[PDB]
Amino acid sequence: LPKAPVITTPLETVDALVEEVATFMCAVESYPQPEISWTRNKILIKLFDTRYSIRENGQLLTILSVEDSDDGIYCCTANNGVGGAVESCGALQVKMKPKITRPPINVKIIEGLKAVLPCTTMGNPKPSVSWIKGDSALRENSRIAVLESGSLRIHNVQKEDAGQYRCVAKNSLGTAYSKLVKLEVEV
Amino acid sequence: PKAPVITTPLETVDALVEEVATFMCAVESYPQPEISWTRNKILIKLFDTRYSIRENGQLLTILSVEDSDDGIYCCTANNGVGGAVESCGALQVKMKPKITRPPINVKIIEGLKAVLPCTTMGNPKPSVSWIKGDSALRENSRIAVLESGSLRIHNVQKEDAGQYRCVAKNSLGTAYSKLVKLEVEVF
Repeated sequence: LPKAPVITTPLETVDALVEEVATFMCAVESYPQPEISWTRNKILIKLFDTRYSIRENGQLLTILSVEDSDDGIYCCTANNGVGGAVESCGALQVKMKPKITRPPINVKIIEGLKAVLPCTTMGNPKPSVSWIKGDSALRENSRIAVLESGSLRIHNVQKEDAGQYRCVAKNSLGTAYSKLVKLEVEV
Repeated sequence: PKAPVITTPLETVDALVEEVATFMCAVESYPQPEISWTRNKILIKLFDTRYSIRENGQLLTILSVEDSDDGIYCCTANNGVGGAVESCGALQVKMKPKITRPPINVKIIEGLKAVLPCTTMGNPKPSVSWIKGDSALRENSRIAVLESGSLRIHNVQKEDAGQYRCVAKNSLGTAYSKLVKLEVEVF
């Protein structure tokens, strides 16, 4: 007997860390066998894409190694030619410990110029960034600010700003530490 | 209040060694069911970090399939209403041919017996054949491909000399050994 598709397992919110496996389950009762298609943020997922393991006729979609760009709304749609099509939408929430994508480097700078030491980070939750000089918390002063980017800006660099610096980026899942870099002030 | 029904009978799941494999045991019930999993009628051991149970027990994922995972998997659903329900399927662990002991270079005295190894693993069991030069090796009075995969040459002749490789083949993939030199010495 011909039966219009029904999605018996609505899509859920899947929480996944970067580099983990994540699976959406879109089980379908219908006759005949449906064709199941998938979108991420309303863009079609190609089912021969090697980033996915697609199984049980498209009822199972598995991301083999989750990346931040996998975050979004996932929808499965079932069509078998009978009755009205059916869809279910859930979300993939990608979490990630902090990653320092642009760490600070060694800088030789003329005194009086502006030094900007990068500390670009990625993570979810959004990492908070702080700075170490030598082995202790940076005493932020008038010339020295930690920018929204995580960069350390030092206006009018002085000889006493010279030293060893590193940045620290943290969230609930972990902490990343940049290597020590040498700031040298040329006088 | 409703007794559990497994809406997705477990199937035969094929997976290569080192692939991810998932069993889907979708259950309709009220209250929410407890689902337990057994492999070969032994409760699934979660101290093995390779297992991942998701969506309230409805998904069992093996993160990296191994030969020992092969066998019969069952989910059972209990919610304290009516009878319990069970579904059993199988995991069949497959593997492309792997040449575990390939042929090596041999210098051998004419008239001696040469045995060039080609030990393989695979599921389906790989067929092994040999290449001398660019063309397929044809067996004869002196030359036989053994059941082990080895190339056995009785009464080695000067003409037998040359470059050999073995080829291991199943429906899933083909493995080629590196070409090796059979040098025949006449003293």
